[PDB]
Amino acid sequence: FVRAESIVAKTLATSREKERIKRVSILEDKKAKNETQHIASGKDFILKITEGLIREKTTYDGKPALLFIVRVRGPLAVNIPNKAFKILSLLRLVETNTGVFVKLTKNVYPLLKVIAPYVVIGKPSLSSIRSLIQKRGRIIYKGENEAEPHEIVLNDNNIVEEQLGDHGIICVEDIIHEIATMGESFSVCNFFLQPFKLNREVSGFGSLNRLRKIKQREAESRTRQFSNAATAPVIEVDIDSLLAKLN
Amino acid sequence: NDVDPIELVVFLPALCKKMGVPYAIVKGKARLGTLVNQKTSAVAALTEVRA
Amino acid sequence: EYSGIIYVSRLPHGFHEKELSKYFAQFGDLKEVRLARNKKTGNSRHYGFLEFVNKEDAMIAQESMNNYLLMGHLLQVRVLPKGAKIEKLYKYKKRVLVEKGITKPVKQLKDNMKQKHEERIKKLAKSGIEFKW
Amino acid sequence: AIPRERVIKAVNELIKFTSKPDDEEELKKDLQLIVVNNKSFTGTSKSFKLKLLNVKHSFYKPWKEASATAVKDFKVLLILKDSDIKKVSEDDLFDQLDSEGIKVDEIICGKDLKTVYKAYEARNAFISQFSLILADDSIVTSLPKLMGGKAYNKVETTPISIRTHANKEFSLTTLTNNIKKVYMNQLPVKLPRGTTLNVHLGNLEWLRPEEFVDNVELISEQLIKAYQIRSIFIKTNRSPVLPLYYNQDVLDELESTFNKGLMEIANP
Amino acid sequence: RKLTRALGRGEVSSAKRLEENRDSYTLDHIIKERYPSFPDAIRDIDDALNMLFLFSNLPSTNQVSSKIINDAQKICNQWLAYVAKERLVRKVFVSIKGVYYQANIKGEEVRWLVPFKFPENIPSDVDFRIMLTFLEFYSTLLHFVLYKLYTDSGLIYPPKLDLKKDKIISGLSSYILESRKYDSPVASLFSAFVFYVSREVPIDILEFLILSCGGNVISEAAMDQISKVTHQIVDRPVLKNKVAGRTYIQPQWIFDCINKGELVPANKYLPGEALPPHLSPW
RNA sequence: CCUUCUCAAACAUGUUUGGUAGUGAGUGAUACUCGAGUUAACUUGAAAUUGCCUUAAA
Repeated sequence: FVRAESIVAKTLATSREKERIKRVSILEDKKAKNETQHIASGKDFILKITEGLIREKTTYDGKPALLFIVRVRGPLAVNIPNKAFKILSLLRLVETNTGVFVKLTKNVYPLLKVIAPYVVIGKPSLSSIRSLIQKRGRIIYKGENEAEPHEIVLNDNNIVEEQLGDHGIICVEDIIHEIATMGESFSVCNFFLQPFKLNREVSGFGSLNRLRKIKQREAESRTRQFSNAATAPVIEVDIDSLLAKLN
Repeated sequence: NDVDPIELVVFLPALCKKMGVPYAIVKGKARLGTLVNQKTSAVAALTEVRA
Repeated sequence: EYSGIIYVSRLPHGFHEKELSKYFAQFGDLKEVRLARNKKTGNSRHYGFLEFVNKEDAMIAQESMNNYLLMGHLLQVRVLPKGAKIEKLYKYKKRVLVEKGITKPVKQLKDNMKQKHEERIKKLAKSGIEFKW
Repeated sequence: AIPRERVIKAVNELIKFTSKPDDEEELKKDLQLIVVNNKSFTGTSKSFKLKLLNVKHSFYKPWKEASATAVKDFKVLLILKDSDIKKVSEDDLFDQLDSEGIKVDEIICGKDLKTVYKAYEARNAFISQFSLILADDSIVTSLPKLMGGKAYNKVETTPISIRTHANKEFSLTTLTNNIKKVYMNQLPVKLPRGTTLNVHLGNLEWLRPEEFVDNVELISEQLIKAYQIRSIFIKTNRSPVLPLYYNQDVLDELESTFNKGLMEIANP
Repeated sequence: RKLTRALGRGEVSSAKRLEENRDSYTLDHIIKERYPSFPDAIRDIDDALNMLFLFSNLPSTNQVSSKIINDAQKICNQWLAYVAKERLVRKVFVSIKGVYYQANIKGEEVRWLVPFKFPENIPSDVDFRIMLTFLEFYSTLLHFVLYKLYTDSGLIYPPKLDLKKDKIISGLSSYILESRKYDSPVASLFSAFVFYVSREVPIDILEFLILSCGGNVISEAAMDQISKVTHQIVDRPVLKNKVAGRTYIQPQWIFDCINKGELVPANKYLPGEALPPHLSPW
């Protein structure tokens, strides 16, 4: 059975999400034309939240940056709109506990503004990148005797040498180098790597785990903010500590 | 509703009706106890509420 | 006596035609679902009608949701008498404004506004309001 | 712009029309300025932001000094941010606005609006009792959902934005300066999506006819440089319109980075 | 049971207080009962080291938690830092399963296995609860042994770690060891040597071996985040231009020199020539 | 049984510009601009009978 309260709550939340995405899209069209006489703000803001918590709202310099994007569960009782679903599917974030690397530029900022309530966005450090690749590194590889390809771990450097060696990538360390430095064949390496399947920090349904879930929800509510303001800064959190808990 | 001995609340609906007090019979003295931080509670009352 | 027609009122903001259909198809098959909406703005008038294939299903839905407290709204559900087919409840959209053409030439419309000003002057003179020109 | 003798005669005639010998003894003595534009004022976009027109003479001080014999007396509401509501108190406004005779009865915030006055009846009862509602320009954009659409059907209940932040921090001095400026020098006007715009100059007993003449002349002189107006009228309630302006030349004005980002984030 | 009662009643603050006002069991008395002698503990820590290095390499799952894995990695890094600083390694053998190290700790030969930094798949067929119980016991035992070893050497236990070096390369170099000649020739090898380890080379293995047989290591991988160089350790089929003042070699030279004890001549170890067999030291 | 655009630039604490699209129903006066768009102010329980992604899981 389905309750009328659940139906109406889903309807209202989905309508507000659609309103937010529509306003963001209108602002982004105005910014793309870049000559509109009437606009609230015409620049990109980054809200870095660190730890009792401190938030710095800076501008976006415009230079490319490296981001790690983690798909988290979205707002409650919200049917995901088509635009956000399209961007998440293109980013390969169809399911939660899944992470990707993104090269952020001026044309990447509006997509992050659109998909803000469904992802945690951070700046990954070198140690976190290396731990992520050496701990959870998977590829879709087609064996010569295999009728259909399957997903195996990134265990052999010979496979890397025979798939990306022509681009100049011989090993996992070279993949790590290109991902970290945002250099040549960054897209090639980032799509050779499968999306990273992280494990949940709190799992189970005993009393200890339910109390830990309560604490985790409290912490996430304190950290993450839903501005719904059509000019909201992209929020950057401590992805190092997040990946330390998730891996 | 599940008060034993029942005489402790058997007069309460009639008293509430005579005094014009809105009342409701609910299932669970244990539920009322969780309301008032007790194991059980035979009754609960809202007297003054916030704006 | 009684029909298979249900009148619902004191609806919340999010309760619309598809929501009512999805909720009451659980109670039974629905011939038609309509919602009273405003003509110029796309806003609900907080009431509507539904029609069950089975009047028994309509009566069950009424005795189920007659006084249902929902998001601060105490819903009201009535079973309509025999007949009274639901009609003239169009799903309006949000209308918009747009400037049309003006076939009157500039000279004609300026002359018309000057004649209107003269008529205002005549009205002021008739009223005993001594305004110049 | 507007002839002084013409506007003096118009104001004298309108004040003479009321004093020929319910709410009939209160609403029929309100002076209104009608401005008729060639095209739509704001355009195709509905506007809820009130335009502030700055004048020489005070407008709310006569309202306060005349509300002593009014059933609905003069009231000012101040709206501030949730993080800013704890930095100020009623003494901090009294000591800074007592010199000019400015009093703020109630200060609320968005949390107060969303919790205390969530219900429509309580919200209407709270909103309708104030005559000048001022809001921080930070929180003014959320107010169509908080104060509702019934609060925007009147000029006096439509919120006014003020600049309470100086150098990206809330400043009591800047707040008081903006409040004083709004109270003394400027007036609120509703810009419509049509062509007919209404300005409430106030009551006939609030100010002298000379003050009304000076205020309306300054309003016309500012509005001419603001927008290309077409016609100007002065009226009282239940009275016709007295024209004051006529011009001709303003009439003849009648006659993929999204896909770039998708390409950047997609490999094939 | 009482926490379940608090959560069921909806008293979340009381549940938090109940969770805070609890004390877990410890295994120190069991450690002292089972190992009356520090040499006995030293002669039994081999399986403990193997299990800890295995569990420091796994990814977090539903059964194996990030806190447990991070604690195991921390204690493994402490052990590696102590061995590197006291310069106690004697034998190294790189087999396809992993790297077998043999170090002389207090006159006792201790051999352990370290897997490579690759994502090994979990069989989902093993008794993980039994293995985690063994991991708890091994962690307590190695805490006791590491405290005794650090205090005997005259160092602070536990040593503080450097946050920036931890965020650059999370290895044994992040733990700086503070206080308050070695035995020839394995420790004396690579003295006044600076090795530029190239990107393709396993940095943890090479750096630990060199630092245990003391020398300086400059890592090409660590330079990604942003003169005195003598040797450069590379492993590539095609090498670019070489500086005339730097000796270029392959990682097997380090292993063979460590197992030989002497300085095996490097003319046989070149990037463009075949290597001699990597013989087992046992 | 969800929870609301809580702000920006530019010049010297001041000045300018931009940012706000609403519960429904009803009463009403009065003028203005080409069946359309505006204009004083009054009522009401959140009122009402029909204008063709899934470990927020069992």
